[PDB]
Amino acid sequence: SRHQFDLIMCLKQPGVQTGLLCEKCDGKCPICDSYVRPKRKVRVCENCSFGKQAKNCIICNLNVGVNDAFYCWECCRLGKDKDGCPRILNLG
Amino acid sequence: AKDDELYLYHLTLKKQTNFVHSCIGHFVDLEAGSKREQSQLCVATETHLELYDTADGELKLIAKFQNLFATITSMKSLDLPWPTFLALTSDSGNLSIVQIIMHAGALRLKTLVNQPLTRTTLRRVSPISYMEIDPNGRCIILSSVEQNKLCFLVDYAQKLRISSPLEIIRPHMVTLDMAVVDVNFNNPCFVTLEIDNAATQLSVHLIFYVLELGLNHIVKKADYLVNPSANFVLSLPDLSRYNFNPFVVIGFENHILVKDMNGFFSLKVEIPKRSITNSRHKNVTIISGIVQKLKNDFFVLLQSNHGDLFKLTVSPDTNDRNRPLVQLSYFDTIQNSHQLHIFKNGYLFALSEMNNNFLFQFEKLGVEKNDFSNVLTSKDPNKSLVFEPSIKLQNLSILSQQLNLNPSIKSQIVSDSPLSIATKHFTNNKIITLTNAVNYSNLISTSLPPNATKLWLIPDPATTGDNNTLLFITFPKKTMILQIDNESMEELFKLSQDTTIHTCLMGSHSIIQVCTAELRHIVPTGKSRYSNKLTWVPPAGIRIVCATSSKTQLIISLSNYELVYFKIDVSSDSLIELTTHPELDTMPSKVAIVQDTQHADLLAIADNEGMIKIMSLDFLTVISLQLVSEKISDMIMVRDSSIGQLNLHVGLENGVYMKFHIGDVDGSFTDIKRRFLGLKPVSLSYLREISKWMSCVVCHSSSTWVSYTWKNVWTIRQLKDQNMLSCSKFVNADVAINGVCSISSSGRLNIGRVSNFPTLDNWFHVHEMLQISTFRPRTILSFPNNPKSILFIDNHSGKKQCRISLQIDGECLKFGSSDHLYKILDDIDCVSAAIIDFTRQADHLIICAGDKRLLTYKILVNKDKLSFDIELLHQTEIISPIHAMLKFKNFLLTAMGSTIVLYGLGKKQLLRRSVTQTPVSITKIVSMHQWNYERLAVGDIHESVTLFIWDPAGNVFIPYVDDSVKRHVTVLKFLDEATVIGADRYGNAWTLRSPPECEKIMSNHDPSELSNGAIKYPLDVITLQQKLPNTYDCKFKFQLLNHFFVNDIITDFHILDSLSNSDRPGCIYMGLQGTVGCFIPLLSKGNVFMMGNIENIMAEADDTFYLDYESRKKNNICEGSCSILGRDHQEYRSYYAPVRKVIDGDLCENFLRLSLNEQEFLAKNLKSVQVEDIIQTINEVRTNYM
Amino acid sequence: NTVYVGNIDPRITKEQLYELFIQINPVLRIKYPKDKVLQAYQGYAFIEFYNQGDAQYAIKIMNNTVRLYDRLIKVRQVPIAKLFIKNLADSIDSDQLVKIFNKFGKLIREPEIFYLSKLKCAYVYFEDFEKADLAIKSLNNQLVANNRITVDYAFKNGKGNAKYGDDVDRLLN
Amino acid sequence: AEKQRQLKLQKIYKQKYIGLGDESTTREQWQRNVRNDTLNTLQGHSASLEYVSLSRGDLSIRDTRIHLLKSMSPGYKAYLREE
Amino acid sequence: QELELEEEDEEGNVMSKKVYDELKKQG
RNA sequence: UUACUAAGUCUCAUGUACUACAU
RNA sequence: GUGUAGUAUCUGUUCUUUUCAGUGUAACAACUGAAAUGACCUCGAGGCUC
Repeated sequence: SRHQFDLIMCLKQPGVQTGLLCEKCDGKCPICDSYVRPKRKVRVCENCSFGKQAKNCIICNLNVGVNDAFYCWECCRLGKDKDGCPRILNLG
Repeated sequence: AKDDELYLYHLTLKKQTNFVHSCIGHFVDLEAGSKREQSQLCVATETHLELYDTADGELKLIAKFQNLFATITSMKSLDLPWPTFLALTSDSGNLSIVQIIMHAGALRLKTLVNQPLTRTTLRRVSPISYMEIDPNGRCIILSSVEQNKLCFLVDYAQKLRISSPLEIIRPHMVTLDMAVVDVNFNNPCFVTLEIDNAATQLSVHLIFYVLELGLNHIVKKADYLVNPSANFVLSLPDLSRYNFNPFVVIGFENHILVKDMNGFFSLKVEIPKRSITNSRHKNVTIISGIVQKLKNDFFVLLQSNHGDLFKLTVSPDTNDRNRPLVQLSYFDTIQNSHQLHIFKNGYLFALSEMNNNFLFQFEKLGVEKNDFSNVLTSKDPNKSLVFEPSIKLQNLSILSQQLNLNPSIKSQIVSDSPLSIATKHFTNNKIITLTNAVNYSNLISTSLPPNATKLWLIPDPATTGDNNTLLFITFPKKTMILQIDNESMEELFKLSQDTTIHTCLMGSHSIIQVCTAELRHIVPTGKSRYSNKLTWVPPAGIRIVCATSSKTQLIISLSNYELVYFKIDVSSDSLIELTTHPELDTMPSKVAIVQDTQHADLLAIADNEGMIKIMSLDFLTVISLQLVSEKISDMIMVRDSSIGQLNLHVGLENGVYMKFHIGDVDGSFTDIKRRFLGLKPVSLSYLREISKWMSCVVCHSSSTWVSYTWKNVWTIRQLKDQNMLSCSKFVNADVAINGVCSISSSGRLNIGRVSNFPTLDNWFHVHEMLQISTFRPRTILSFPNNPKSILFIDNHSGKKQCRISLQIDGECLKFGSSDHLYKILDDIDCVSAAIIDFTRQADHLIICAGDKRLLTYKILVNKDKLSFDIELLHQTEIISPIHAMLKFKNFLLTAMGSTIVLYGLGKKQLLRRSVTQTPVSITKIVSMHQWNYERLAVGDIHESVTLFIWDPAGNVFIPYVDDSVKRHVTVLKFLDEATVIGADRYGNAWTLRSPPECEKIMSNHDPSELSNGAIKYPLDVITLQQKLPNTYDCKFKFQLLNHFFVNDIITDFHILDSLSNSDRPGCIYMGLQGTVGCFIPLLSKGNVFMMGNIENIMAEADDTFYLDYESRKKNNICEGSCSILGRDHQEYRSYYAPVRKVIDGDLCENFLRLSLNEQEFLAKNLKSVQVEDIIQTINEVRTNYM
Repeated sequence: NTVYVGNIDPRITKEQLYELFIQINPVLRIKYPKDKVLQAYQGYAFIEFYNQGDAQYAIKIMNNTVRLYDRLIKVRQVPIAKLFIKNLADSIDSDQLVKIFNKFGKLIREPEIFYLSKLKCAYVYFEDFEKADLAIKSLNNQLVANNRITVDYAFKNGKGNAKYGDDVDRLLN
Repeated sequence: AEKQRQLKLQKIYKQKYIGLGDESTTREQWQRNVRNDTLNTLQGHSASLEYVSLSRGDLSIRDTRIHLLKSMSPGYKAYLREE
Repeated sequence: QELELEEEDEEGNVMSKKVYDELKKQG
């Protein structure tokens, strides 16, 4: 993540699925963790969804998220939107 | 201090014509309640997109879709087990599957799912540029030129569903020519040619892939190494009758192969060759293969680089065994075509990457497989067949052609006022003048006696239900009357001794003629006779100022005091007058009323003071006032049929034209729409056309302006004819639609037909068996002294050869007394050419041969023997190729590779007058341009523009400014002294400006002191010289002024002081891939403030729709909905370098097509004016600025 | 190009110098030092003009002209053969050395008499490596004033190398 | 830890986007990336592809495209030499 | 650490500036 | 008229802030 | 107004095996290995010295 360093990402070709984030993490752009003017919903590779792990918050990787994560307009222009599958594999 | 900050308004007038992609699906069902037919095609060029249908055997524009603002790098239709909607891949990596839908009253393109892939740019890793879809539509596959390949498994449901991508990644294998093999539902299988990126030797190896629906991944199957010479792959559908084992056709250069999946069968069949094999002869190749199967007969069509179209069928070879054979033959060929399709109908659509897309229906279908003579077999793989091409065109029959200029190399701007663009045709080699003016035919004109004024046309009441129609002319002293019938135009009571202010038909079979001194009420009697039932005269006598009328209704205004109101009695023919005084309180200028209906409310009255009033027809009342400029020259009131809006078209003296929305009930004057056209008091007239029926008003001035209103839009326009004195709609039994009778300003009657109208989509008309010219055009030239005389220079593909074809005025010229209209130059090839006049009375032509020789010529115009006579003068050897040259004062200003030579005129050969050695940075000079002989801007291949100044008595050009960054400049011009236009090889359109620190120095100093002598530079400049000698060597730098990205490659810029008399001088450019667009400097500020706000709206508008659609889902449409593609505007248009001051109007134009709900949804983000005034400002640019 | 200026009051500042000399010619640069031991101005500056024409002009017109803080302003414009000779006689005067070596070559400077070990030695500066070779050839190991003197190149290790003839030839040129 | 992550992201970005100069990259390795991307864009834009087609004067445009594709591999020079 | 001044015989298109000035002093 | 550059490492002391942790 | 552990930053101070070779460095630095003893000459420098 932008702040916590040891957090590792996925970075695969995103699928049709949309990543979920919990109400606790709601509002953060999964890359920069910004609250401003979100744009496009996150898309994750199928390898990050499958079973129960699909329900996890793509940000904090623990809680079960209801909400969809959106990229901000700064990351959508920086292109990090399309970089790959954001997810946090290690808890940190 | 005034901020320079040039604000340019980009418009695409004509949209990119080189069609790179096509798809065969059936998208929309239109005009038919229930119909399903596979015959239709959608074709895409990068940004621009079009949808054509045939169904008639003749191709048809359906709708030109909104600009996508991206680079479409592949497009393929998909058919799933339904309306067939096309899968579209572009930059941003997004796989965007779009369905063409009918929304509101037009066809709009809706997006279903866009899947993010790679990043936003044109990349090698980007899984685009190679795309194909399973012929059964089960899965779509994208790949990359190098790195990786992704294949989605497409599924349909109540909502479309794209399965997760299936990845295969081969690091060093560069992919080329994706070709997918059809299947029986067994398993999807695609085929590629992988060339290794990192290797010691060149190795091109085909590879097969079978995607396994069971295991859900792509599987490498057979890797077959073939010679490095490989070109392409095509898919052989089955071979089910002969002996899952797919077979592919690998086009090599000089021969063809076909290969098995299991490698059992590899068949080599040598591709035949032409008889002539003119000059340079490549091993050739086949560019495009295609497959077709019917009635157990499947043949494929593969075309060579020469355009030779071939077929293959498979034979079992019953003697040996049942095994495939491969049989080539010969067809009608064609010009080189990028891609080929075939309808379920026998129509074969040939999409040419060269110039024009054209459709066929094949009948002969080609030679039978039985003939051993002309057909080659797989029996003996080593063999050769020579064949002479056939221009007789037996096999294929052209049905429809699509006029397009894909490779527009150069152009000149002819007839500056009607923006006419003179440019060659690449293949056909015909002169193409594409014009902004309305296309106007002229037929059977007749010379009228001199000194004519106005014109009218009224149906002849004498013959009811007959073609006879009375045409009325006017002279100041006399009035002429004429009779009209089909092919019969004849001449004939009434009043011939006085001018006719007005004349019109009343009710049925009655006429009234209003003249200055008195009126006439005329009725038909018999055939050639007419009788006045009543005549009107002022009580004490007066000169009538003006007259207007309706169908059953009439108004005349005398000198000053009162106005006169007439009606006709129903059930009979009579005239009545009211007893009342409409004093009007002033002298009435001119009167206007709707003549379209029998009863027209709200008379429009004008005053000599320059004000306009409305008259309610309770009864009369003045509800509105207009104080406008100069006295009204003429005015007309017209209510259109479609929307029912009543528009008051008010022409003014000095050439200002105006238009007004008129409320029916209130009669208020709102929605002022003005214009300035020519210098002359304008005239107006009313006509009715189609293109749904339609009505326009012709405007007579120094130019001729048809003002017509399309749906929710209107554009005033110049007409192709120079001038028209008076104009009125005409009809003849000889087929007449849009037909018109008019008169030129010379006082000569003429008949004409208007054809094409400059809509938002077209904005032009293009004035131009199989036809291919061996000569491919090179450049285009025009004489400085003659305002427009355009000389063309072409080349030969073959032994080096040239031709020169000069045209002035209507059509070309003869050469001497010879029949030929062109000149042939043997052994002369032209790398670059320019015409020069060394003396004012002599005209020379300049060729630069690839032999590195400078050739001088002399042009002659025979003048009433008129012909062009070219004469070879001198011969001069040149060190460089001379990529760029131009006219300096009295001299030729040419650029060597390194250095700039200025040649004078010597005899027996031309001399070097001066030479200027370039700064070390400049390797070559692509193009260069001058400012008033004092200054130059010199371009490079690698580096950017550098400006020079000519110093007399120093006999040298001194560079005074560098450029900031490296830019590859194809074409370059001057707007001004201090600023420069330039384009890029890569598509950037930029404009640079010298800094004021430099402008002060050069304005305050003489050039002679720059090279040597005392010029005092601020401390910073010198410190930049010793600190950074490489960049600041030229001691100044261009601050970026305007930057823009047009995905085309700009061939020609031209700076026009006015576009169709418009005040703001524009710069118009033609691109190579073909396009013409403009940059309009915006006066004031709030122009660019409102434009900037509208562009900002439309930029994220797709995101605004997505956030609204998101919120409504929170309380209870993808992200790229409104843009249809993932590319942001600022991102796409920024691209190479960020747009600086240029606001892109091509975006704001898309706001016009959106539905009222969407538009009003977007404009709420502004505290500023309403959607209606938005559309006003948007449509203001094409009207007023050009 | 560059001119030295001196006898400047530390109260004279940079803008004051600039405004002063722009009256004379255009000033390309001004280096006006600022002491890191007194935190002020050390009272002399350097003004680099755009050429030695304006430089020399300002030297002529400016020198002994402007009076700043009652103090006058001053303006001023801003490799040879060496032979060591040992065992000289005490009766050998430097001028006598000059006379002895003039016949062989022109002297760029005067000889330098010094005592080693008691041992009278001298350095003789010739304008030419070849004339130095002449004084060496004739005067090496010779008896003057009834004393044997040794003439060779002085150390820098000693002069007379191969690059030394090459570059000394050029400095002669 | 942070730099150590930058190493892994160096491996991933290098894998996706192919050539990315890390610290020490040979001029042969990097210039190859230059040539590959330049040719990539010349053939990638139908625009510049149409342009190079005419300026080169080839009989067909796909000859220029597949030429650039072939020109991406180093051995293609010797391949032309062997024709 | 090539200019051509066009002599009168029309062979001086190879002739240098300074050379043709010398033939001005000679003429 | 002086044409503009000095501290570093170690050692053993002084100057001053700070971070977890406990009453 | 305290104690436990620990950190950073000044400043003072001072120059570590004379050399060679390797690593290392942008060059340094730093690190890694070994070790001359004796005689003579001129003004710490120097030796086709033995």
